[PDB]
Amino acid sequence: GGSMMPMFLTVYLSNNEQHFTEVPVTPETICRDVVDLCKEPGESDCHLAEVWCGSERPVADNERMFDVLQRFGSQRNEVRFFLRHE
Repeated sequence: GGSMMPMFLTVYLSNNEQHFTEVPVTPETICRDVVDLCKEPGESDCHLAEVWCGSERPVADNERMFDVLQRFGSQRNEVRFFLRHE
């Protein structure tokens, strides 16, 4: 197969609650996956969001995958990633 030590996050892109882009990132890259895939009007003063079980918070583009997954709590695979473009 192709098991990977690191983990991944499911990002949301486009006006829809069903289109998302998931990605496996190591603690090196940050919210580049969320913005790069969930981009459109060009990365200009944009931020990533984290909502899980009603727990929504503003996530910075410099938040490492797990880094962001460590703020939620025990349920690391219960959060959602979403691209917010003002």
